[PDB]
Amino acid sequence: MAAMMSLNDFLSSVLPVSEQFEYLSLQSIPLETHAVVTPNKDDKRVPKSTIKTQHFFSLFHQGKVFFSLEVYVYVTLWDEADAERLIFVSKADTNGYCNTRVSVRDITKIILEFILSIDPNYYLQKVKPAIRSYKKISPELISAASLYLSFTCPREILTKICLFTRPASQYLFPDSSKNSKKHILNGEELMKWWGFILDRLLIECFQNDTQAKLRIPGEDPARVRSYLRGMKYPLWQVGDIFTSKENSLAVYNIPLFPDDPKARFIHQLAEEDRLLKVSLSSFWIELQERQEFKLSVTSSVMGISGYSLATPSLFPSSADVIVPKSRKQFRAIKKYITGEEYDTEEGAIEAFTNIRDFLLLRMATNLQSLTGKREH
Ligand SMILES: CC(=O)SCCNC(=O)CCNC(=O)[C@H](O)C(C)(C)COP(=O)(O)OP(=O)(O)OC[C@H]1O[C@@H](n2cnc3c(N)ncnc32)[C@H](O)[C@@H]1OP(=O)(O)O
Repeated sequence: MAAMMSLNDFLSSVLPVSEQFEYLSLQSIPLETHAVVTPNKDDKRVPKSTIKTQHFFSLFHQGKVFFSLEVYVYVTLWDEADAERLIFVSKADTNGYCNTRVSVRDITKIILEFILSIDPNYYLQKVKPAIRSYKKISPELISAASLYLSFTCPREILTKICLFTRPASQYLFPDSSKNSKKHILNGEELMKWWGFILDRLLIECFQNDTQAKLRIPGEDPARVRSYLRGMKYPLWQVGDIFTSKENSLAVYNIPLFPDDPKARFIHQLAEEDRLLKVSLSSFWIELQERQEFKLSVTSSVMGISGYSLATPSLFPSSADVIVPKSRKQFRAIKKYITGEEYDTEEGAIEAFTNIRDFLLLRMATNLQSLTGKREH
């Protein structure tokens, strides 16, 4: 954290010179959650705790939202000296209501790099417990006469990035594909768009001994390998970061993320009682063969696993992030973006005006403004 420290610093460095933008950086209160990967009974170490935090970002220009990004950070604790973090990139989207040229690719990369700079201890200082104790008072006692957990871990811990590329008309902006200015990448372009972002993350932010993995489920590895040849990070391989013998059973290896085609298919296997039957190999085949084919669309899975070049030591300021007091408040603010109709620019205007009004009135806070620094 030497040149660029703030989320303001990071966004500004990739946004066009002298142009003005605003951002929403919204964050849930960290909470205890189920392990990312289902534990096996016959394993010698099960996580002490798994802590999950959502970062939701929205970028604005000229009083209109135009981009949003939803990311989940999981800190998995095995002991005091033994921990891992994983950044799951869940949904990125645009609505086409921006009248200036920006690189959404670079905005997306730079956001993840801000996130990579956060000390995992930031999420561990105040954590909502998975099980809360309550004493409930029966109304019978009224007459006519009347806790957060905390943890620590090392700053420099094993860092994972996971994402599933799959194009759609929209993920965060309903009916935005009705906007003729919205630019939708096809599956192949989108896989390349994310592979470019990850390649730069590896080169700018990770040590040279880092695992970098790409698979295209149900497809022969010969296609994957050819593409990887153009990467600048020297250690990309075909496959994933889940591999190895927790047994070959998919359920004890596949991570389970919100709204992810994985989890969705593990859940179908659960309903079919086949969790103790399907190997990782059959998994990737049936994922495509039985579930993902209906989308008629090129999809890929990408994983990174390794150590950051610089020790993450940022605790985001109130400028960097807004953490609502409440889960209801988090949800109401996010829904001003995600519950809007974007078939006209009026949806992009209304999202901005509702968000800024909510923040000002309920939380005495503004959207942050940015002046771009990148020349052409
Ligand atoms: C993990 C996941 O979330 S996967 C799901 C991803 N999200 C979606 O599929 C939802 C729909 N897609 C989108 O919203 C968009 O297509 C995104 C966010 C994926 C990318 O948005 P874009 O604005 O295309 O991104 P960006 O600014 O980086 O430009 C990408 C390329 O498209 C070009 N481009 C951008 N806008 C336009 C346009 N209106 N017309 C023509 N070309 C354009 C750029 O020149 C660039 O070209 P290059 O890659 O050859 O340099």
